[PDB]
Amino acid sequence: SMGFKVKLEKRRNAINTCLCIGLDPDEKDIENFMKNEKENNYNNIKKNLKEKYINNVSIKKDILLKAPDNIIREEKSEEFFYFFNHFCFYIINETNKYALTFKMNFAFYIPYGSVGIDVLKNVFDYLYELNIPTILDMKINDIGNTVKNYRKFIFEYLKSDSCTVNIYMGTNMLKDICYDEEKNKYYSAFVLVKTTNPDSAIFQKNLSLDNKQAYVIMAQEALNMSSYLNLEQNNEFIGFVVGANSYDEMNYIRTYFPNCYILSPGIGAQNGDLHKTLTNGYHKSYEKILINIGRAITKNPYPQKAAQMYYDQINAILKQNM
Amino acid sequence: GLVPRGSMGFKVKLEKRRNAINTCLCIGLDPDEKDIENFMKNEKENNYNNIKKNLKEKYINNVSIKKDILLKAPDNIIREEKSEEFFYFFNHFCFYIINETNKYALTFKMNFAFYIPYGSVGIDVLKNVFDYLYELNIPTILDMKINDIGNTVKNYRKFIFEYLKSDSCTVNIYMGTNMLKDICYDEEKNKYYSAFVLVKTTNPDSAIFQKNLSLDNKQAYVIMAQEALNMSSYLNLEQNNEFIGFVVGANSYDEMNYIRTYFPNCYILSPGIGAQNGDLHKTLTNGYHKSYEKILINIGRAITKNPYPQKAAQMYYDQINAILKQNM
Ligand SMILES: Nc1c(F)c(=O)[nH]c(=O)n1[C@@H]1O[C@H](COP(=O)(O)O)[C@@H](O)[C@H]1O
Ligand SMILES: Nc1c(F)c(=O)[nH]c(=O)n1[C@@H]1O[C@H](COP(=O)(O)O)[C@@H](O)[C@H]1O
Repeated sequence: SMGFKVKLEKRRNAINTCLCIGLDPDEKDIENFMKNEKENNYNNIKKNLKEKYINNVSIKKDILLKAPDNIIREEKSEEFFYFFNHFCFYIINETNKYALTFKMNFAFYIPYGSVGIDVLKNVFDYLYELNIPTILDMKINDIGNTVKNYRKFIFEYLKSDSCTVNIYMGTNMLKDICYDEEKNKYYSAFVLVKTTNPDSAIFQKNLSLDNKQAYVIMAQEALNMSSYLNLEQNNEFIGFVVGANSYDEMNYIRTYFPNCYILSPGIGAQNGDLHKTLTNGYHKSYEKILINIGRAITKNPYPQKAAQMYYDQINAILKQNM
Repeated sequence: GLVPRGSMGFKVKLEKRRNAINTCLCIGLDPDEKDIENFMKNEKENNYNNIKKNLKEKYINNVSIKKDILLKAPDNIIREEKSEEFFYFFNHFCFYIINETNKYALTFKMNFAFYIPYGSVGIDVLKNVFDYLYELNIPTILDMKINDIGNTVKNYRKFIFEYLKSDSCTVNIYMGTNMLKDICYDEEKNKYYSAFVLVKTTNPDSAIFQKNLSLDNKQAYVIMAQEALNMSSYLNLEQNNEFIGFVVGANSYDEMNYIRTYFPNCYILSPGIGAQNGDLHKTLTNGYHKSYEKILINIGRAITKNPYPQKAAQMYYDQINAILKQNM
């Protein structure tokens, strides 16, 4: 209805942050949650069961509402599903008051087969009920006919607000990701521009055209396609993934595309510098500089307090910049 | 001298299959919603001829997910298992294509995008398709074009190579070539795996980055091919009977010629024949290698949307083989 641009602006006004909470639970995370709950009389699962919107998830809700001691003896084949989903609900419940957006990386939800995709659907359902803007980090790329399937999965099935896209194959893929001609629907995406892996320079900086590094060429082509699609008129956008640890490029991108939406992962687990990243990418509409924090919250044993201190530190830095 | 099904590296598996059936046809299995619905319609209209044939195949008993449902009478599904109907007809469409066409296929390539848009149900189908192909011992590619940082991509490695037991996958290395360390190698288990990295793709605007970007008069696609091979060497893949090869579009005749000229012994996967209208003669000629498992020609919709996929697959197999014989 409102469109992602508007969702972001309105939630920014309500919670006054640009923290994007990453929800990438790994097998160890799920196993640790199960073990801790088991040894703590399921105190967090019990809290989960008291939240109202658990009642609105799509898949196997009745299983999720069962008492953990009954799951383990009467629905044991659903034990992994139940604890994985409950870990996600627990992180969301503990941290959502500090989050402008949640980003879920698809890779974490696929490796067990179908079960994690049901979890992923329920996570999207839950965030939707909470009116929290969402990003599916799936780095999708293919030819037009094929990518329409991702459009359906991400924007119709999950009802995500946005996704990440790798446009190395070409930009025209965005016509079949960010736009549905038959339905007249428009969607938002962040394209990979400068990534956090240690060898990201190999293609992103070392290749060039004219006198511009590849990452600039790619940012500019993504913006040309946004214009072509008239996304911003429809309250949607194509934005950029720029690594936290990539200060020069962040500085360059914010200077040269002054009003672009940036998503910046790499603080916490990957050691990026929060002050420098937020200052180089700063915009007064700070929804345009999403600071993603995943593992530094999810692998923190006190995730509410972890999210709070990122929120508070972001706030202090936002204030310094103005 | 004999190695059992599943106990050899992908280089050896491809080589043996290529010796067996003498082709480089790669059949693509990309079932769309219309395909599944049309299969269900056609089977309902013909008393489920093809499903009953799937049900007599021995290896259907060896698939992992919901065998109880898959092995039911189709009229029982429709009347008593309404919520499993889509799963059943989707999975049976895939088994039908496999059953009708496998004798002509050097490899099957499944594009992950077609298996995700309904949520979990298609991933169960996909897992059964991979289990089925593993039992048939047909070489497999999962076309997922994966890319992420190392910690995250490990999860795709587990899905593709442990859960699906795929032989290979497609990979976009624009983020960096170091992700390959976490895709083609598992340091915990000391296992090696094969992949095809995107080099030149078939989309109409593929030149915009792959050709326009360059370093010192070498275009991006050449740099990216070299970097991938550099990483294959470092990882010792070919000494472990695995490889990193290249996706080069059927319609990219000059780039195919360049790649085969400059990397004489590389493995090439080439989509774009059939529905995308690539030139098969030109593609095969420019990509030719006498070990023709090194020039896989993928055909998807031209087979899977034909009402007689066995005959369509035979026609492409025969056309390819005729062009292979011309080269020699
Ligand atoms: N999409 C990403 C990029 F393009 C990138 O350049 N670097 C990234 O880390 N991510 C993702 O951002 C998240 C980083 O999570 P955390 O380190 O735990 O805080 C993971 O989902 C990564 O896969
Ligand atoms: N992986 C691909 C590439 F890198 C590429 O450059 N072009 C492609 O078509 N594919 C895939 O190859 C198949 C083409 O299928 P068919 O057209 O029905 O014969 C689909 O899965 C495509 O997504």
